[PDB]
Amino acid sequence: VVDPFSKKDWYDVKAPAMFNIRNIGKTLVTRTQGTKIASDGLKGRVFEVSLADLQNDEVAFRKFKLITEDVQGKNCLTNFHGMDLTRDKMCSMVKKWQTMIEAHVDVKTTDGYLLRLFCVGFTKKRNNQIRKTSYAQHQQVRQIRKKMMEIMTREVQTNDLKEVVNKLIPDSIGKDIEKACQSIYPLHDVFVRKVKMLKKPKFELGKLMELHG
Amino acid sequence: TKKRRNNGRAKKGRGHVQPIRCTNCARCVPKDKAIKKFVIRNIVEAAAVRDISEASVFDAYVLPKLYVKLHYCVSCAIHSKVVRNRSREARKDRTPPPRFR
Amino acid sequence: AKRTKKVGIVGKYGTRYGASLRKMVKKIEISQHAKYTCSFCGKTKMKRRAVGIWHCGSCMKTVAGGAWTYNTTSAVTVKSAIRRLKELKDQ
Amino acid sequence: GAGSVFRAHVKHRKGAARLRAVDFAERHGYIKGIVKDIIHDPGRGAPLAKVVFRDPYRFKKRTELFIAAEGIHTGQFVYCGKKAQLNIGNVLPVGTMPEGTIVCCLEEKPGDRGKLARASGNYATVISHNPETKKTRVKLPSGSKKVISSANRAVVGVVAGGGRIDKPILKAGRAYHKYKAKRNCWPRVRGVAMNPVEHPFGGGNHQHIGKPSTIRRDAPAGRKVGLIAARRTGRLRGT
Amino acid sequence: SLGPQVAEGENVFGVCHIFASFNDTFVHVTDLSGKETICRVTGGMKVKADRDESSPYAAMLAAQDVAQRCKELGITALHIKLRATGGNRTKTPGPGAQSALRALARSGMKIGRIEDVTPIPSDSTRRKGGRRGRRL
RNA sequence: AAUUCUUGGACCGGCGCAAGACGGACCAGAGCGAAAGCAUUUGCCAAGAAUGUUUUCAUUAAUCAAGAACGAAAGUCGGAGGUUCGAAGACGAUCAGAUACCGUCGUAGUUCCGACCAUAAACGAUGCCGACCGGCGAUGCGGCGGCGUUAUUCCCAUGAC
Repeated sequence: VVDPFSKKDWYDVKAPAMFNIRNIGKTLVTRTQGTKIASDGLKGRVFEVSLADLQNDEVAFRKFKLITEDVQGKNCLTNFHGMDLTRDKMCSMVKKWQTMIEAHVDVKTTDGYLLRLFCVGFTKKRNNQIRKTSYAQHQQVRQIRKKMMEIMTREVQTNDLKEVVNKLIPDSIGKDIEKACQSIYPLHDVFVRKVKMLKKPKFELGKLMELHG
Repeated sequence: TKKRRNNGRAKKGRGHVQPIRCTNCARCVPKDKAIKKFVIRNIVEAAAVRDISEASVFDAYVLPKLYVKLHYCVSCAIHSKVVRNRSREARKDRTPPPRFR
Repeated sequence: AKRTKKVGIVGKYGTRYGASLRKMVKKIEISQHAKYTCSFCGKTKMKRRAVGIWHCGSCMKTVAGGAWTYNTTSAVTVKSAIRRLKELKDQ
Repeated sequence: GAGSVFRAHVKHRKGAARLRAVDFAERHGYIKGIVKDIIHDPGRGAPLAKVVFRDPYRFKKRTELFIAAEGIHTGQFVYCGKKAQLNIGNVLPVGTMPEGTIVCCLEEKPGDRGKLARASGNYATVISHNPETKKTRVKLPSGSKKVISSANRAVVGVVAGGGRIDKPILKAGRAYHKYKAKRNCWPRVRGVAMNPVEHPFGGGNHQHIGKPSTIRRDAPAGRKVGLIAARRTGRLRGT
Repeated sequence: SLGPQVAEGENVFGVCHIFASFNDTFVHVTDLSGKETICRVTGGMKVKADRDESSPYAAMLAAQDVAQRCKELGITALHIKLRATGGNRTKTPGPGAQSALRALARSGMKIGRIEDVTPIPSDSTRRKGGRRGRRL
C-alpha cells in the first residue's frame, strides 16, 4: 500500500570557483523519518564528472571527482577528492616498441590536504628515424624517473590545494617535464595519469565559503 | 624426426619462460609459444553506428574504442579458425596476411 | 679417534627417549652451553647462567637474550624495526 | 584447586613484577633510572630486572622490578615518561608512541601498573588511533584487539626468556621439578581411572566414558568437567 | 515523482552501469554519483528459459521496460559505463551490450558519455580451471 | 539441466575497512646467469662478461678416474600463515556401465623462516679447449671515424636521430 518515489525531494549540486560551470546536476534522498536525517547521509558522494561538460570546449579525457562535505538546504556544495584520465585514452597510448616511464610520490600541500600523484611518459620516435624500436637504457630511464619526481613536488610542496587544482585543468606539470627531459632522452606523451587524496584536515565551515565567493 | 626448426616458440637466450592462461580455455601456455591477437573496436561496429548519432547530446562527438589482447593455445586457435595448418615450404611464410579492408 | 658416528652430546642418553627426540635435543643442548663473543669487551666468554640470562665473566656485564641462544631471531629485527620508527617521526 | 594443600609455593621467588607508579614526572615530563641487575625468579621461566630510580621529593633511591625486555644489559640507562625516547626498555604511553612498534608489560587501565604481556615471549602491538575519545586499538596475543584508553603505557621490545616450549622435556622428573617450583598440580590422574563415586566418567567392565564429553555451560559443579561449552570438536583443519 | 525544472531547455542527466556477461543481461539506472537506484531490470525478469535469458532479444525486451518506467519520473539524458565479465575471466563484452544500449536510443532517451569499466588486474589470483585446460 | 545462494534482502549500484596471494598491457626469435633460472619504486653490499691499454708476471696452461659446490615441480620433519586455486573425499548431470570429460563445494597442498631429498623431453634429444673454409640484411654491449637536423641558448661537450 505504498509508492516509493513520493518520499524523495529534488535538491541541487554545485562546483567550486576554479572550474568553469557552477551547476552539475541533482540528487535524491529520503525525509526525516524513524531516526535518520536528509542532511546527515547526504554528506559524502562522489560524482565522477568530466571536464568538457564542466567547461565550454576542452579536451574531454581528463575527469574529476567532487564529494559533498557541506549541505546548504536545497543545495549540495562540494570538496576535492581526485583526478583520473579516461580508460580509452590511456589504452590507446601504450604501444609496442617504445619504453614507458611511470613514477610516483606522496607530497603534502601547505594546507593540510595530503596527496598521491602518479605520472607517465613514452619515448617518442622521430621523423627521419629508420630505427624500429625507440628503446631507452636503464640509466637513461632512472634520470627521468628522478626528474618526474623532482618536478611534481616543487609545484605542490610550496603552495596550497587551491593552486594545484588550477595546474591540472590542461596539465601544467605535464608539459613542464617534456621540456626538461629532452636532453636526457626525448619523450612526448607526458601526463599526470591519476591523483588521489590520502588524508584531509578537520572541517572548518568558513574555509569552504571563500571557494564559493 | 624433425619438422620445425624453431620448435613452436621464440626463445634462444633463456632456458625458461613465464606462463599465460588461454582466454578461451584456461590452459597454461608459454608466453612465446602462444597465438596472440590485438583487437581495436568502436563500441558501435556497423548497425548501431546510426541510431545514436541522431539522438545524441554533443555537437560533433566521437565514441571510444574497445582494446583487448587475446592469447590462444594451439588447439584453441585451430578450432576457432583464427589459424590454419599449412604445407611444408608455405609453412615458412612469417609474412602475415594482407589487411586492406 | 672419533667416538660417535651421529650422537652429539646425546650419547649422555643412550637408547632412551626414542630417535627423533634425541635428534630434537641435539640442536638445543649444543647451542645453550656454547660460548659467544661479548660485544662490549671483545673476548670469547659469554655464557648462560639460567633461562635466558647471560653473563660475561671478564667485564662483569649481564644481558637478557633468548632462553637457549644469545639473540632471539626477530628480536634481532625488533631492534632494526624500532630504529626505523625513529626515522619516520623525527624528520 | 580451591585451597590448603595446593596454594602456590612462595619463598625462593624474587618479588612481584610491576611498572612504576605514575606521578607529575611521568605525567608532565620525564625521569631517568639505571639498571643494576638482571636476576632470575622461580615459578616464572623468564628473568626480572632491578632498576634504581632516584626519588624526587626526599633524598633516596627507589628500586623497582620490571619484566626484562630482550636486548637490555646491565649499567644501561632507562629514560621514561610522556616525552621519553622510543628505543628499547624506555617507557611512555600508547598516546605518544607510533604504529608498528612492539610492546611488553602493557597497561589496560591508566595507572594500574601493567597487567598485559609479561610471560616469556608475548607482545601487544599498536594498530590505530582516534584522538577525540582518546582511545586506541591494541592486538593482544590471542588474535583479538582491545580498545584501550590512550594514556596507558608499555615498555618497548619483546619479553625475555624467549623460546621455552621448544625443547622436549624428556624425563618425567624434569616435569616434577618444573611443577615442584609451582603448585600441587602434577602426575595427573584421568577421570575414567576413578570409581563410580570419585569421577562421573569412570566405572564398570571396560575403561570407557559413556556420556558425551561436551557439557552445558550452565551445569553445576561436579559435572562441568570435560569440554566445556564446546563450540566444536575433532581434528582442527582449514583455519 | 515531479521534479522542478525549466520546461523548455534542460534534460535531467544520470548514469547506467550496463553489466554484460554471456549468461545474463542487466541494466541499472542510478543518480549522477551512482549511490541510489531508480530503474533496474534484467533479462531474467522478461524471458523465461535458462539458455536464452542473455540473448540479444532477451537483452532488448529488458531495455524497453527500463525506458517505460524511465519516462514516468521524467528522465531524458544519461551517462554510460558499460561492462564485460572481467577480473580474471573474459574482458570482451557479452550479447547484452549493443542490443541493450541501441534499444534505448529508439525508446525515447538521449545518449552521452560512453567507456569501458570492466574490472582488470595489474596481476591476479590464479584462475579457475586447471593447468591442463577445460577440456571440450 | 540440476546440486548450490535468495523477502532471514541473494545479484547489480556506494562510500568505508581488512587481510592473503600475483606483478597485466609496455614484452621483442631483446637481455644477464655455471645449470636449474631471473620483470613493482628507492637505499645499500659483495660479485660479472665484453670492450679499452706502447701498463706487470713470464709458461704459471688444456682435458679429467676418486672426491667436492649448486640443482624446477612434486614429495618430507617443526614452526609462522591461511585470499585464490586445488590430488583425496562428498554430491549433481552424463552413459548400456564412468569410481572419466563438464558442473557445486572442499582436505593434504598452493605462500613465508628453518633443515632433508638429488631427479625431469634437467632439450639444441647435438662434449669442452684449438685451427681453418663462402655471400648478404637485421640486431645487443663496448671502442673508433664522419656530412647534416634536434636538445640544454651561449655554445664548450655531453644525450637524442
